[PDB]
Amino acid sequence: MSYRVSTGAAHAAKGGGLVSGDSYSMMELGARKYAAAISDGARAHFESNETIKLLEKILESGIDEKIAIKTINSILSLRTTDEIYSTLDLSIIDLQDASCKFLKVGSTPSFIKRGDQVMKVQASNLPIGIINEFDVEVVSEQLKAGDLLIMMSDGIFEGPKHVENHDLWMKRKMKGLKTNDPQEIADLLMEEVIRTRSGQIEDDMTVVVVRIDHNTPKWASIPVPAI
Amino acid sequence: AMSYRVSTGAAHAAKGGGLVSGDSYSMMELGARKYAAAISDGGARAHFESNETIKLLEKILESGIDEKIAIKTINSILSLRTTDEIYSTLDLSIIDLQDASCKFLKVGSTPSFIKRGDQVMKVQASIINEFDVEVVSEQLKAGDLLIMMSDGIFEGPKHVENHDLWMKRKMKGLKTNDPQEIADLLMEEVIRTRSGQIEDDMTVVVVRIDHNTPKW
Amino acid sequence: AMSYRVSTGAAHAAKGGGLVSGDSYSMMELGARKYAAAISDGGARAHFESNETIKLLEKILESGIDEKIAIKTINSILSLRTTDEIYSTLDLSIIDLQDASCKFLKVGSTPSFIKRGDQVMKVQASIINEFDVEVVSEQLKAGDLLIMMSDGIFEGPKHVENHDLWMKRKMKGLKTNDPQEIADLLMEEVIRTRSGQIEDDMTVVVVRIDHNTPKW
Amino acid sequence: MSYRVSTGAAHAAKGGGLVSGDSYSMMELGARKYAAAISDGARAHFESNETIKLLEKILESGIDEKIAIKTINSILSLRTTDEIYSTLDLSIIDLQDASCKFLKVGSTPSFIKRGDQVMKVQASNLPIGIINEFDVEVVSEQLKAGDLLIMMSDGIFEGPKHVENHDLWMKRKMKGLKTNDPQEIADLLMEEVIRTRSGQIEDDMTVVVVRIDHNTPKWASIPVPAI
Ligand SMILES: OC[C@H]1O[C@@H](O)[C@H](O)[C@H](O)[C@H]1O
Ligand SMILES: OC[C@H]1O[C@@H](O)[C@H](O)[C@H](O)[C@H]1O
Ligand SMILES: [Mn+2]
Ligand SMILES: [Mn+2]
Ligand SMILES: [Mn+2]
Ligand SMILES: [Mn+2]
Repeated sequence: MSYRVSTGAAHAAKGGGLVSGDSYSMMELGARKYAAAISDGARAHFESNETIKLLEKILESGIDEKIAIKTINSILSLRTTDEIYSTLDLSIIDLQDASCKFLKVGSTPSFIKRGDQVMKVQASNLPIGIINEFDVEVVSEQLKAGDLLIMMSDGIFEGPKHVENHDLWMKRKMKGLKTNDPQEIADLLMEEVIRTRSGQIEDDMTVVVVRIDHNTPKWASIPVPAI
Repeated sequence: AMSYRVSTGAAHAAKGGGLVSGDSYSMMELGARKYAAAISDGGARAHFESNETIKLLEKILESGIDEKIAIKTINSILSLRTTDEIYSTLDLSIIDLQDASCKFLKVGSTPSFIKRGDQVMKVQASIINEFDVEVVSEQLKAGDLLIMMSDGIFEGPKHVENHDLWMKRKMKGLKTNDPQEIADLLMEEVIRTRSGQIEDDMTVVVVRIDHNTPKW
Repeated sequence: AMSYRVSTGAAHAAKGGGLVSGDSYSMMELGARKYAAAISDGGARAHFESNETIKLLEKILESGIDEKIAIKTINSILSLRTTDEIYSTLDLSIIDLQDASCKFLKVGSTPSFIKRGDQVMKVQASIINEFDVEVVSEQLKAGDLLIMMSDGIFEGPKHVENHDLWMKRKMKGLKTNDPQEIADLLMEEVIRTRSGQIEDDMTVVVVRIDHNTPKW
Repeated sequence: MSYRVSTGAAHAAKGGGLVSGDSYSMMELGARKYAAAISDGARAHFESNETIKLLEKILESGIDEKIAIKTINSILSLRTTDEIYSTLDLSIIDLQDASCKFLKVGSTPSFIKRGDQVMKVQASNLPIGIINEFDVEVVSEQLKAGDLLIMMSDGIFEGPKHVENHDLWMKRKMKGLKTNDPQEIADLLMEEVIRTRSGQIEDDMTVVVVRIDHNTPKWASIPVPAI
């Protein structure tokens, strides 16, 4: 079955704010590895791929998204015959301002529950007029305190044995959620389709869910002395 | 100016159920800066990884050698660091999600703590050690609670002669299992001992282990 | 105190002769510091590689995109460097040993030169460019001679208004094909124009291409 | 057939010596890639593996070689099932003082021609009393101006169809060398065994050869002014 971990953290800068000589990070290799690090003294403890780093750079600098798609596609071609033959689904949240960046690569789409308005993650203009070898999508939303972001592989977005518009099927099981708990939602959705064929599943299944919070904890309020 | 925080969960099954899976998933978080999550239908190549240096330190960890040889060699690596490294202190916890073993690397760090039920043990082990490296492994159990910190937190409390003790007492006092709450409480406690004054940067990270096993 | 220098050669054939080979070999040299050579009977994993940063710059090179997009992005990468990088100038030449194509990355560097027979061409190409990045490719030919340098060499000559010209003239004058001799001669020339005075650190690197094809 | 490259370099430090803000390096992926870099401003342009880095650290710090062998062996086990299943033959020359370090891993031995004294690279005491899974050897010689160092894969150290002590066979073709040229020697040795079965070879063949030089070039003599 494999262990899950649940985690939390808290941080505060000397004098009551600005920047800190403390850094911290963590990462999970789904079902295999969890790591956490703390440091006191330029370096991040963890990073992406190598190809993901690259596609990230681009995702950043000015670049008109139509160009970037082209460009990502070109780097994607550099992959060792062959690893890019799969689907890459990547959301990257900036924790300062809640801005999200999506990077899809031949992948099922993903959804944001907000209140209950469940908009789907689609890029405003699907650019025509180029070669998109790897069926590469790229998107920005602006996330808000409370949003539930859900992500899955084909093995679950399609699972629904009664096929036919899985889009509006998902938003259905999504709008009908008592809970607000990432791990529950995940564990639910998993069930809410396995049922659809009893046990034994066709494909591989994974879903991840992420909730954005902006709570200010009591300790954040405690004032620090004047100069 | 509060940073956004993120809470996350995931679920996963193989074909038939299931030797392995060509599905794979990862997430990582740079504290207060960045969160990323990734799914791949292949999966092979891990989405995220330790930076360089670390990646070597991890190899030495996985390799069961004598503490003494580990420490020598870890010292070699960290000696060859750049002005900005520096190499500060490092506190690294790596947990095997299959058996819940855990390796611990501390490079001049403060200690950390595990809260098994009502006990609170502290993570330490037993010549030259240029950067003050300590390597430890432990077997964790469901419901265990791992607490790491900077010295800002662990050395924060005013007029206290035994930080180990102060910390164990506070942790025995927790009436909660939620690692985010625990992280906030401890932060609250330490601050209130100075009177809002934050002598140093303060970081606490809390990890709970779960072998919960769901309907499906 | 003279550094040791190394001269090297290698030969290689496959099974039957031969689609590919599970043999593999590599060498690398850190100038004046270190030489390493490696053989593997497998071979898969390359013994040596570009450091991080570079490895990305190389990906962007291999990827045929618009100079303008390359340059933007290369600038992004090198902007995120550490105090000590810094990121100085970089002059990178990567040659495909299969077709002899060559990519060239110059990050604020001085130019470099190819001597085809009696000609001496110079390696350059044609808004914002934060670190002054230039990307170029060229097809090389047997007997070509590639010359890279720091500014210490290329800007070394006293009271000279056209370093391009000075350099082409010296290179047309070489009565030798040996890249070590060429490297020493040019170094000699530049020094003698100051009178032993070395205003700056001086580096010259010379690469000759060979499609020689031996008895076997 | 693939191109070879031949290369040379020259360097000198400001003021007439000490250290320099210039660095340079190069590397060759045999038959596939050559790279050269120059910089002006901690970073080396090129590096080893990741596992090789590690085995290098050890090879350095004090460690009694018997321990190191053990230790290398342990890291070697960490390899992805499976890449270490092959043979690793690594010589690492320090250019300041000509000291060599060998690291063999289930690999044919290597030789140094010196004048004509052709000693073979063997470690003074083959340590017994442990598990050497990967048949791992480790050696230091002190190299001198003029030494020819030769390295090959099985495909050529064994090639000799008339088998039976290939050790003393190699030193035979080695002592009988008019030339002093790395690439000739290589290209010779290759031939000097292919002949032994006409064309078509059993295995894969590679040999590399390295000559150590300490020439002081004229320019090194030209004096720089007093202070
Ligand atoms: O319990 C939630 C946490 O899981 C961890 O594996 C992730 O890295 C993330 O930083 C958190 O969201
Ligand atoms: O021509 C000899 C040179 O070959 C290059 O591929 C190597 O990197 C080495 O630095 C030199 O020995
Ligand atoms: Mn699938
Ligand atoms: Mn501190
Ligand atoms: Mn200079
Ligand atoms: Mn072989």
